[PDB]
Amino acid sequence: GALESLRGNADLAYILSMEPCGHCLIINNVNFCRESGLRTRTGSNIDCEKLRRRFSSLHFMVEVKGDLTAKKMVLALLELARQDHGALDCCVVVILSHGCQASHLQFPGAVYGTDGCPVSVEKIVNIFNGTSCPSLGGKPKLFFIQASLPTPSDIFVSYSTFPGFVSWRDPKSGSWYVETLDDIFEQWAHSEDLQSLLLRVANAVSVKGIYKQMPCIVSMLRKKLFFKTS
Amino acid sequence: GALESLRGNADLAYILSMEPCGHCLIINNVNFCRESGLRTRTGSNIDCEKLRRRFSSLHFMVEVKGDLTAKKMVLALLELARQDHGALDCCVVVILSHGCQASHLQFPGAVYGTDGCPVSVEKIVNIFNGTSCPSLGGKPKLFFIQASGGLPTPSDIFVSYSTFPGFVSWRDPKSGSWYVETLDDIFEQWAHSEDLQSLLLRVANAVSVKGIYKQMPCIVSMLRKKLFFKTS
Repeated sequence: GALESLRGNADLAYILSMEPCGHCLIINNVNFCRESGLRTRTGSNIDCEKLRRRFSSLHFMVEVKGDLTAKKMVLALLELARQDHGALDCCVVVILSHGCQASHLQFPGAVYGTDGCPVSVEKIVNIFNGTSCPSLGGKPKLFFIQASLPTPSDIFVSYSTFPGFVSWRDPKSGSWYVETLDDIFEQWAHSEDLQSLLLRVANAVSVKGIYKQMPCIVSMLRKKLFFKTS
Repeated sequence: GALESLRGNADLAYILSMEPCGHCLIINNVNFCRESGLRTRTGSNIDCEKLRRRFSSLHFMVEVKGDLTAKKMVLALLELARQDHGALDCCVVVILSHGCQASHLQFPGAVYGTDGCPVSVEKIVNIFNGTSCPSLGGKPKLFFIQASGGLPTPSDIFVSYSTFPGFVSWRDPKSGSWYVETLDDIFEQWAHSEDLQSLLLRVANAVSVKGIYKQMPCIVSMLRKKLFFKTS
């Protein structure tokens, strides 16, 4: 009875009642220009599709964008924020690309464009601020990253691993993070909230191989997020 | 019981068997040099006292060090990391003082020393890394910062950076921090049955509802499990 009385408590949980839930934008970068020096990302496509599928399961509108340049990425993001989220309860943004640690004020890390030009996670998040995007005002804004005064609110960012470090793959079973995220979400998204799920993910992904991969979270959420399912 | 299971699941929750739970250092900068320009964080003595009884009640060997310089803070910290938390289950660091925002590579944030010189959160978190302190390896390492004004793989680190101005009594800048007061109350009511992350969400919501043209505590986590504090 408690679980149903919490999930329904609007002061402790973000009520995800609309159908569909919101937009989910997956940006998939695999092929990098020669000058950058970034190795082709084998398997990123199997990951992409797992996620596309998963968030669809979770009732989102998923659009994928493959191989985009720094300038095109920021253009998709501005486009997304430019939308009318009025009738939506949430918004998701996934970025499957190469990355690194970047100097920041609020949100760490940067992600590479197919052109090798970086984009700060921080710049990505803010594109979704209340001024530029009042439709998502007050609503949870999630950010999933598989890499290497408009006060920011309800911003959630998960990192395949603390920026600067290594994310371990396996072109066939998929990268640990995306695979584990898909699995755990499959298992529990119906009875468990976003932060609990990411705990299982982090813990799970933490027991593989020599080098330990360590999924991150940088949150400014006010309530627990329970994904809609079926 | 669902919660009962949750609490006792070693895979889903950092089990706290020992007693005490660990060390807790609260640095409390109240009086800053005049050149700093930074005002006297009065009322902070009330905040600090509330927090030391809170973490005390949470089973920690709390130690309070007030008015430290950027260097003495780094020293006070360096010390805590030289200890052998080996038999302990978790470590806590609370920092009350003025803070300044600055671009950084690893972690965001910085707190002001009594001298007026900044100490980046990056450096604070790093001081407790696996190497410099294996004693706390794999164990939960908590950092609560309340600062108005704003290959050692990182693991089991948790940083709560609040910058919520606002007193317990708005008419009196010396009544204490509304954030602290609010967090403390939240702990008094749910610690006995809600994990760290859940407690702080309650707090986050209370803050957002309290003020609007104000930010909200930013959390950064590398925890692998839930943390149910010891409460007797």
